[PDB]
Amino acid sequence: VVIGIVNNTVYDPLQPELDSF
Amino acid sequence: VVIGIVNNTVYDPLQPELDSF
Ligand SMILES: *[C@@H]1O[C@H](CO)[C@@H](O[C@@H]2O[C@H](CO)[C@@H](O)[C@H](O)[C@H]2NC(C)=O)[C@H](O)[C@H]1NC(C)=O
Ligand SMILES: *[C@@H]1O[C@H](CO)[C@@H](O[C@@H]2O[C@H](CO)[C@@H](O)[C@H](O)[C@H]2NC(C)=O)[C@H](O)[C@H]1NC(C)=O
Ligand SMILES: *[C@@H]1O[C@H](CO)[C@@H](O)[C@H](O)[C@H]1NC(C)=O
Ligand SMILES: *[C@@H]1O[C@H](CO)[C@@H](O)[C@H](O)[C@H]1NC(C)=O
Repeated sequence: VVIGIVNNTVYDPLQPELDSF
Repeated sequence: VVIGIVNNTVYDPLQPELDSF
């Protein structure tokens, strides 16, 4: 529904921590 | 690079929970 959008990967800080657990 | 700085243990809220898990 948004116009002029782009694609890029946002980083979750919890994701590397929980993956390291 | 900052001036007038001090040292204190800033606290992650994830760290106790993930360490308990
Ligand atoms: C941004 O990401 C979306 C989601 O991956 C892309 O949409 C998909 O594009 C592929 C390739 O054309 C299609 O096979 C999928 O069916 C599309 N999905 C949807 C929900 O439309 C989109 O093309 C990407 N845009 C850019 C500019 O990279
Ligand atoms: C604040 O903390 C930093 C990091 O531990 C201290 O810097 C270290 O101090 C020791 C002791 O003099 C040195 O052996 C290290 O080489 C220092 N490390 C760095 C990266 O500089 C700093 O002294 C502390 N400051 C105060 C006021 O407590
Ligand atoms: C910017 O304008 C061009 C046409 O010159 C168009 O193709 C493009 O989709 C526009 N992009 C945005 C973000 O408005
Ligand atoms: C405050 O002033 C004193 C001199 O009166 C100086 O020695 C000290 O480093 C200064 N501290 C800060 C944080 O500016």
